[PDB]
Amino acid sequence: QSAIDAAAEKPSVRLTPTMMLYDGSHLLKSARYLQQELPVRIAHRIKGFRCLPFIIGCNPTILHVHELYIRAFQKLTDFPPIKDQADEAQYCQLVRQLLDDHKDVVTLLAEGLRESRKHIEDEKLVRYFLDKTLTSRLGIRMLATHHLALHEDKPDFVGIICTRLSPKKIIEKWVDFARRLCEHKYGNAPRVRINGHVAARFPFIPMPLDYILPELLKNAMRATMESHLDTPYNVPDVVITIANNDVDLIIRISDRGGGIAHKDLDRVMDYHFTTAPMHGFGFGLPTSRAYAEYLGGSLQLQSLQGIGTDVYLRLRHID
Amino acid sequence: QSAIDAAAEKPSVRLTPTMMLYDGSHLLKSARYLQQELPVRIAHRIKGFRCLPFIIGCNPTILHVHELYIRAFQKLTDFPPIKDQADEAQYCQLVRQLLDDHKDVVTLLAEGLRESRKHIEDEKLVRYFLDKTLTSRLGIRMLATHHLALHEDKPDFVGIICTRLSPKKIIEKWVDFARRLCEHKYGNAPRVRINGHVAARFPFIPMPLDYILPELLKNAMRATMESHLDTPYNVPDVVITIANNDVDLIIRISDRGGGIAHKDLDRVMDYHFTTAPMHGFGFGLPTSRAYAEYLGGSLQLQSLQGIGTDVYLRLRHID
Ligand SMILES: Nc1ncnc2c1ncn2[C@@H]1O[C@H](COP(=O)(O)OP(=O)(O)O)[C@@H](O)[C@H]1O
Ligand SMILES: Nc1ncnc2c1ncn2[C@@H]1O[C@H](COP(=O)(O)OP(=O)(O)O)[C@@H](O)[C@H]1O
Ligand SMILES: O=C(O)c1sc2cc(F)sc2c1Cl
Ligand SMILES: O=C(O)c1sc2cc(F)sc2c1Cl
Ligand SMILES: [K+]
Ligand SMILES: [K+]
Ligand SMILES: [Mg+2]
Ligand SMILES: [Mg+2]
Repeated sequence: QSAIDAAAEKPSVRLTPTMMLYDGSHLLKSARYLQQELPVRIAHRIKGFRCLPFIIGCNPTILHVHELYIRAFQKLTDFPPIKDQADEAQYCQLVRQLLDDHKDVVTLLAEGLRESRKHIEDEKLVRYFLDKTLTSRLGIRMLATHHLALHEDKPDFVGIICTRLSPKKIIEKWVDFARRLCEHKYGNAPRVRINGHVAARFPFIPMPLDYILPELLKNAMRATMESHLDTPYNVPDVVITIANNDVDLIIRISDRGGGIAHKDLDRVMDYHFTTAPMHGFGFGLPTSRAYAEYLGGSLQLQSLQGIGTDVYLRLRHID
Repeated sequence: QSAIDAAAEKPSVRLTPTMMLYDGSHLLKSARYLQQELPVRIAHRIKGFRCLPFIIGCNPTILHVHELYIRAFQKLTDFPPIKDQADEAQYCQLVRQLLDDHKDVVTLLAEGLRESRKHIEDEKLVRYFLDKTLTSRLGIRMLATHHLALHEDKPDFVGIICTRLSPKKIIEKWVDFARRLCEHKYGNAPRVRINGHVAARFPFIPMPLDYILPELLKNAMRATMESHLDTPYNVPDVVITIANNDVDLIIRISDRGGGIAHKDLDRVMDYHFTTAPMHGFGFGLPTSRAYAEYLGGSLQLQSLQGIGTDVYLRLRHID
């Protein structure tokens, strides 16, 4: 479509998490902003699918995701200008439907690429496509969820921004989730100890942490159980340190799971790479790093082969 | 001198720590090897001084070190071929004298460069000169000390190679040294806990660890005391983890000393850089990294601003 070609050239206007902390006229300004911003971001994704190597773009699962993005651009651009609160309520129902229609895009992309990637000349190309597609999708989802959340009245929240986020509380929520998955598979899970700036509270968007934290915790718990198959009733603790400063929030997850082997170290950050249904599909580590870098931070690993691994998640503060 | 020009072109023949684990005829073969190898390594250092920027090479302290290296090449090349045990005993006395004559070369280089570096166009140049000079000097010293040590009969030692090196024991020797320096300055020192592969024993050359370990321990202890000036009677422990695998030995030193600030992070590995007589002269960190890389390993830092720093020393095993 020619409409897609016009918007794929338009530059995306990035919204700062600080800018987001800005009658009902504010919901209209937000919906109108979204209606200008979303089609441009969708069009840049469509350009990405059009630029995929022919043999990969031809995959029926990859074609399905490409078609979904075209459909999202069509539905968003065909929506009439939002003049009043009634149009704004209709818009919310469309954004909510598109949020659900695209809930499994990461799963579908992994399936489509799984076999087709093995037929290409550039290994770096698929990593670039996934880093760009998944981080842009995360940005689209945060914008969409923020607008819908501006209608709710949660205490300590302005849309998706938590004004008093406690890292200890959000880590504990995901430790409980990971211990349950771990206990279901092994009958036992490593005890998690949290130290450092346990009392820290500050404005923050939980959404990225809601993806990254269960991933890293599942990895630390699985490694601990797999390295202690001979004593599953006596496994070492996972230790989490919170460090909070004016520049960034640092979360260190240290495990005693044997470390990442020297042979595997240069492949752990590749998509699809896994040494394994509790783990995933080899997307946890590369996706979490792309998300952290997209949000002005980083994801770094330090392997102590024979002992364990320290993972450092760094996320920039809201200004 | 023209003799220096001829040997500065000759390639150095690197001796593997494994090759070193090879009547009195073996001392002669070693002294004869040294007599061919040392002048070439000394000549490459002289070439380095000749290539220093004119304003830096002119410094009287830098000129003194340049002259010392010329003198070492002259004395080693003028020494007559070693035919017997008597010539070999005379050679040992010269190597021992040169080891003492050059004991302070790192101190003299730091002094000479301290002011003169501030008059140059290439910042990277001084780092390259120091990394190359200090690591080559370390290689010269290990060769010289190994030959002299082949005359001694220490149990568990073939020259300078320890056949059953315990990382826990060598770390404890340097923890005692650092706690004494720390207790003398503050009246108290952080307690050091050692965990991981505490029972590990393997062939290893202690000499590089004898430089790196007191440096990193002095840094961890100083940072802990400087960050707890309000409670000097209650400071947090320094935690050392030993990880031993077939490829390398990893030693992690974790402190609760507040971390390395974001402003200072990109300068801590520069020579002369210090935030400070117990510390040194800003050479500890860059020298330790150059030494670790020279020996097929690495020195990496992870800063948790507001909490502490984790330092990872990795050293390749003897094959
Ligand atoms: N804490 C850890 N300890 C040991 N191995 C780990 C750890 N974290 C990650 N790994 C390794 O990295 C591989 C890839 O990780 P990831 O991308 O998250 O996908 P998956 O969870 O599906 O295996 C894992 O299969 C595992 O071998
Ligand atoms: N463990 C640590 N914690 C905090 N700061 C550290 C640590 N290790 C090194 N540093 C910082 O790095 C700087 C440079 O270190 P170094 O090169 O070893 O020289 P020096 O010991 O003379 O200060 C120190 O002055 C200090 O600010
Ligand atoms: O890929 C996604 O996850 C999503 S969620 C969403 C909501 C919209 F309004 S468009 C859109 C897209 Cl394209
Ligand atoms: O710079 C040094 O530390 C040394 S020690 C030593 C022993 C020798 F035989 S030459 C020589 C040099 Cl050049
Ligand atoms: K992976
Ligand atoms: K320094
Ligand atoms: Mg995972
Ligand atoms: Mg030091």
